[PDB]
Amino acid sequence: FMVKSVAERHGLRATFMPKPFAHLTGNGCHTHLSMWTAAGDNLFEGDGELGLSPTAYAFLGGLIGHAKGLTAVVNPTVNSYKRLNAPVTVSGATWSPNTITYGGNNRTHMVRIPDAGRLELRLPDGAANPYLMPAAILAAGLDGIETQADPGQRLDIDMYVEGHSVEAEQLPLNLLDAVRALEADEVLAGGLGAAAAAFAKFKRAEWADYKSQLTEWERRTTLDC
Amino acid sequence: TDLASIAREKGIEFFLISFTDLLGVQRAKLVPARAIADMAVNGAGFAGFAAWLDMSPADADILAIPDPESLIQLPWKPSVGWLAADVHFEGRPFPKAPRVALKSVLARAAGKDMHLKHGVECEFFLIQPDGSAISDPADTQAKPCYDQDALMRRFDVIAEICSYMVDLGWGPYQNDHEDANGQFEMNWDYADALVTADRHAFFK
Ligand SMILES: Nc1ncnc2c1ncn2[C@@H]1O[C@H](COP(=O)(O)OP(=O)(O)CP(=O)(O)O)[C@@H](O)[C@H]1O
Repeated sequence: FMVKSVAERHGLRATFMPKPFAHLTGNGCHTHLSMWTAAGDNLFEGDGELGLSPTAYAFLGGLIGHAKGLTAVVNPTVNSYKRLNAPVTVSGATWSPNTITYGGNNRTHMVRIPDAGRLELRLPDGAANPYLMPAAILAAGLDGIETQADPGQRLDIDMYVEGHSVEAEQLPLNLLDAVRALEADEVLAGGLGAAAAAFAKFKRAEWADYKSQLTEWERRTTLDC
Repeated sequence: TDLASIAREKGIEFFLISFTDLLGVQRAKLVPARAIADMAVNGAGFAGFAAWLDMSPADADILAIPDPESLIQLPWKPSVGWLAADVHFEGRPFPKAPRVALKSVLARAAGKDMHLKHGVECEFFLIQPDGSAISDPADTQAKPCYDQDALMRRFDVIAEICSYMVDLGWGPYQNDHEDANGQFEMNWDYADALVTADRHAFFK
């Protein structure tokens, strides 16, 4: 609200739209995460790889395990799916996730481990709800901890290039599939309460509204069918 | 070959005595039938420096001697007869002239009983007079090669030229829309290199 209000006072306009321009990088909302005790200890801080604890890796295991449903919430618009799995931009990289994977200090994955004691979820975009996003992330992360989820193998490669020579699950390709996944995810849906089902109803309707829009591209490519 | 008699018989009123310069430019002089006998024997004079021949404005004129066997009555204007010519300078063929240069290499090969024959696939675009865009705004698809619709949209022009080539005896056998939007190609039978070269110059 502040950014939009101030931009407007300067005769400008601000947008947090996920993919406002077709060939340019989109708006991420990269979210840095850690879990603390009331005594003030960072539970993610540890003696495992890259300075992370087993609690950290389990929380990550939950992010990975619930990634498909989590996409519905942190990538909540039709337009969101033009930022994810996007063709390479003019600057040489999209800097957004394509796959359900994690790396070290590596910005080509769904999750990046920037330093000891925290995770960066690179999945969310600028449309992500400031309250629903942390909520769904936490729900997933908690389930990971509770079940001691295995996040699998860290990939120290550029997913944009050296990603075709490896087995990695692809993120949902559109809002419809993301919402389908959220609805099938008992932990997320249950974790978010009645918000999840209501959210799913709205996003389904948005997708349907999107489908009904006739585009110039279809006309150019289909008029002569 | 008696060009003067042919002119009377075929109703040719003007001849284009033509040669190709180093840049492929077609240079021609338009001579009335009354003057053809003179040109056939003596050649047509041109200031060579004015074409891409790498000469000097101080040089004597070149003389383009027409090859009578190259005669083509313009199919779209039969009263004009086109002739390909060898550029001569100072009483002998001029080695800087393309046709002359080709005939020199052909003669060396022929001396060894090796005769070059070739055919050419001369792709071209049909575009607006101002050159800014192709002629058919409806020819837009990503893979337009052999597009039946766009091909037939230019049937009149393509069919006219193909039929000329039939009449000329070149043995045309296929006309295609090629891989670029607005692009086409019309094939005809290979022949002795010199024949194909003259046809190539005329075709364009
Ligand atoms: N022995 C030969 N020597 C030289 N040219 C020959 C030849 N035999 C055929 N040609 C010529 O080569 C040209 C192309 O022939 P052709 O159409 O058969 O080949 P291609 O099918 O690879 C052409 P495209 O891809 O456009 O269909 C024609 O002018 C043809 O006459």
